[PDB]
Amino acid sequence: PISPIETVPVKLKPGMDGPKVKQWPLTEEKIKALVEICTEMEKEGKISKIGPENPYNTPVFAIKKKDSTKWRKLVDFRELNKRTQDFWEVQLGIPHPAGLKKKKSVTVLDVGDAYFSVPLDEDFRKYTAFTIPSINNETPGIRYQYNVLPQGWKGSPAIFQSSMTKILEPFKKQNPDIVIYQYMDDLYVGSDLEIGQHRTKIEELRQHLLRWGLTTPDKKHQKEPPFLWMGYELHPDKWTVQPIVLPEKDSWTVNDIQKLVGKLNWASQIYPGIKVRQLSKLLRGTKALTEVIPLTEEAELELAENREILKEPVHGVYYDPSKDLIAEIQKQGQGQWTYQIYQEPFKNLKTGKYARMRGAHTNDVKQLTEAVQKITTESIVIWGKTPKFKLPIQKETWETWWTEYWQATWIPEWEFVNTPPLVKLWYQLEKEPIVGAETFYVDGAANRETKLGKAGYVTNKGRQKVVPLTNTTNQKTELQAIYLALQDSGLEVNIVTDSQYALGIIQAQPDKSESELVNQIIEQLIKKEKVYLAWVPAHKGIGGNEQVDKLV
Amino acid sequence: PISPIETVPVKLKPGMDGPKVKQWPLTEEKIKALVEICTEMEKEGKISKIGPENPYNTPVFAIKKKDSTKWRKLVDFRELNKRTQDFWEVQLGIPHPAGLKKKKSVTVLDVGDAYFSVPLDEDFRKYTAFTIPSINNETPGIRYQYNVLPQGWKGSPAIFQSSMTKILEPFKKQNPDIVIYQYMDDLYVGSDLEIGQHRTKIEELRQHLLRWGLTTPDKKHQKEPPFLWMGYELHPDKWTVQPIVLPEKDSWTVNDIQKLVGKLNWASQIYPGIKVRQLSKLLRGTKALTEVIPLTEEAELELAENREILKEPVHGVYYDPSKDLIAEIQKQGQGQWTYQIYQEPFKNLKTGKYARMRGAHTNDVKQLTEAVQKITTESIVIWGKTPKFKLPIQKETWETWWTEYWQATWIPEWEFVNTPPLVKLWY
Ligand SMILES: Cc1cc(C#N)cc(C)c1Oc1nc(Nc2ccc(C#N)cc2)nc(CO)c1Br
Ligand SMILES: [Mg+2]
Repeated sequence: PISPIETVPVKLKPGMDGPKVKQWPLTEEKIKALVEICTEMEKEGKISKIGPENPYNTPVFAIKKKDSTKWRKLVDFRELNKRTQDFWEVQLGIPHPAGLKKKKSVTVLDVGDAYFSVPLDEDFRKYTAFTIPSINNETPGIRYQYNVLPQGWKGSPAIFQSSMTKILEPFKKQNPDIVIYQYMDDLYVGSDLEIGQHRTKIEELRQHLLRWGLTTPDKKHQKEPPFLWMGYELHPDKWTVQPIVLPEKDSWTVNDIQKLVGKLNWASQIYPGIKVRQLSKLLRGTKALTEVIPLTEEAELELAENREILKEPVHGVYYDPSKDLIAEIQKQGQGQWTYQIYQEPFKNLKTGKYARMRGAHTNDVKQLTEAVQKITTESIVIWGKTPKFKLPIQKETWETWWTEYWQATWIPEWEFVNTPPLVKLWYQLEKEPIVGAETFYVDGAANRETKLGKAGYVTNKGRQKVVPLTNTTNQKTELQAIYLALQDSGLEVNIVTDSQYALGIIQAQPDKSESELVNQIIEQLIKKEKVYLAWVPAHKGIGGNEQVDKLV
Repeated sequence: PISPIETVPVKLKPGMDGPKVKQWPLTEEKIKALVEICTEMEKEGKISKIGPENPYNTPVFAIKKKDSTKWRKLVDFRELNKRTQDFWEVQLGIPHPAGLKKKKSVTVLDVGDAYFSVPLDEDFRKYTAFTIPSINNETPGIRYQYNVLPQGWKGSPAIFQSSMTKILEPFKKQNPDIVIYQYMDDLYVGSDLEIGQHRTKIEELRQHLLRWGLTTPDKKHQKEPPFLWMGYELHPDKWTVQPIVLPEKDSWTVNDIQKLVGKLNWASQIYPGIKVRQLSKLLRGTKALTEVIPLTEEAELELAENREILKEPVHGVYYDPSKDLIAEIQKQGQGQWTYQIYQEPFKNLKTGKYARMRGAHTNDVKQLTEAVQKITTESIVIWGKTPKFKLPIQKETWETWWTEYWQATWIPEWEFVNTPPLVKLWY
């Protein structure tokens, strides 16, 4: 029940000092209950009657939930915790199955009885002092002081997993075949022995632990081959997700809409095409938890296109450090990209998606890059290496673009994989003006308050126009201006603008943006033979806005 | 009394609590390096294992020593620095000689090895703790913390400063014209001797340090020259102004003069005395673009005129030691990059250009990691302090690959910028 483990010396924050809160309501039936657990506790050395002298108290509560055959002691260390130094956080993350090695037999041990076995820094004890109120006659209550890690204390999970790891270390050495992993109240053991030999090692480990005062159990209500790990359905040579539940309903609300998406994503680790752009878009309403939201058309279709997918159970394989890691990416459309990492072209290792939630204007190639990146990170975290990539884009494309782009990117090793769609450059602005082409001097202001604007051009030819627009902005007009010139120009044109805005947006060659206007522009750009853009300062350059502005 | 010293009491700024920076995850290759490298330090007593009561944590990587046989443990004490050395930039500042930039040649040696003799104040250690990660979170990190002034923490130099000067002094004597600047892990020696002498004077120094405890690895090669370039040899008396070139053209076209008007147009707030109007007047017309057109009244006058106030640097361009230095970098393509190191907008303390080579061998994220270590060092020399880089790269990409070509023992401060506009044209 208690081990001869060295203790992690502990301290209370800088200036502070132990807590002095109390609680004194005595229900006989419980003061007994506690003094009960307490006597069987002290007996087991886990606590100690303390003589009135400097102690600091803490709340004592008695509990019995459902199926109560016994009671349960419970102290509230909230006020103590708020006074103890911080510790080294562990378990921030969980190993992800897609990178687990195929092991044969397995066994999860129960180590909850745990923290009550590890010692408490001899000196930090005085603070743990709690007091069970005895005679209501306001008599010197039977007072104790913890000797092992208290159930709620701050430094407990920490000082525990610590002590643990230290106890496994030796056993881990003389048994390099026996892989262990601990997570809180548990201690999972996986090996390549046959269920017999395996239940041997388990016994040794079991004994080993016990010598260290850490007592473990032999049976309880659990299960076998599948394993229920945090959300993963774990099988000996395959893993996959515990059956998910996409609920259908009448009125949906944010709280629900979120809980849906979240469930949806989780499935993505392995369900090939899971899509989510639409169902998420419906949460622009960054507010109401109960504000019922209409599953407006676009969403529904998606959700269902997902129901058909979960509809057919699929699982995954493990990591073979011997074989190669690969990654393929396929574009889906609305800025969504799917991928799956594997070693063998058939069943998967893990899959994933990448959506561009970065605003308004983007590019397929770029996105492709962003995807790749996302994955390389994950791969490093999971496998600790960098998959060879398989991507729907040809060097004469990629290379050309990283050659143009003002930012610097860097894709790792990649092999082209011809399969629709296909990342490419739907157009290219000409670098030098066009000899012979009509020069359109576009422009177009807007009234910031009246919201009334104009957009027009004037060509070298002396071909003019102005088109009335309402409910628009300096930006909207400025583009509409570039959309106009484009419209009214021939298969070749030299366009001149004043907005660094309009310009930039066109230069990146956005494959798309839902901003139909930009699109309208984008498409005209594709239909043209040759285009040339030019930027010239606003309030003091050319001499063409004015003659149209004076009109506006 | 431990053979080398007795701890120098360290105290971080009040209201300041130790670092708690997360550990980037790494490659298995890299973990194993560190795992070995640390089991060594561990043995040599250099470092120990820590418990759960050490909530502190500074990052670590593994880099290629000098494109060598084995690895190097590179700690990113960037946080612990801000939290300490800033008041050890005071309580123990290491004075920066404004003439070294003048020397004809500056060699850079790595003294990072001496520190490991000096034991770190018994109480500050807890802060220099770092953690080697694990793949797929299967195992709790490994936790080591220092016991000797560690390399990288801008506090070792300050502590060791004492003992340095002493070791140096009897060479700074026989050699009173040579300047020796200590900056963290490295020594920067300057001299106006013909190289051949210099190089020798350096090794003449290298052995002086050596026969006095300190060990400098800087032995790049021997008699056999596999076209491998000798030690770090900068030449700061050539650290002059970069070229902002307008083009003298055979023929001028609406477009050419169009753009030209732009460049000049914004140089406007670098030098508030540039006039375009005389040029901007020939474009007030809505003429074709391929069309060729000539001068205006004082056009030619204004071209060669502003061509001038341009070749003559600015004003109010003095260095503010109280402020921070800032380096902006922009891709030029085909291996070329450019940079400015200002403190406030358009008052550039300096600018330059970096260029690697041609295709087959280099990628962007190498040029940038080098253009960076280049600009850092010019900066260390000139102002005795590294700048904060406004990098034109996607945060995560950089975050992923910078180590991949990083050779410097120190790490600057950086942030990313998704927009470098009209600036590329200009420079
Ligand atoms: C992640 C995990 C979960 C459970 C739990 N629960 C038990 C153990 C021991 C575990 O560790 C590992 N598991 C596996 N594969 C594994 C395969 C199938 C099944 C089943 N059924 C369980 C584990 N491989 C590695 C190697 O790296 C580790 Br480490
Ligand atoms: Mg205008």
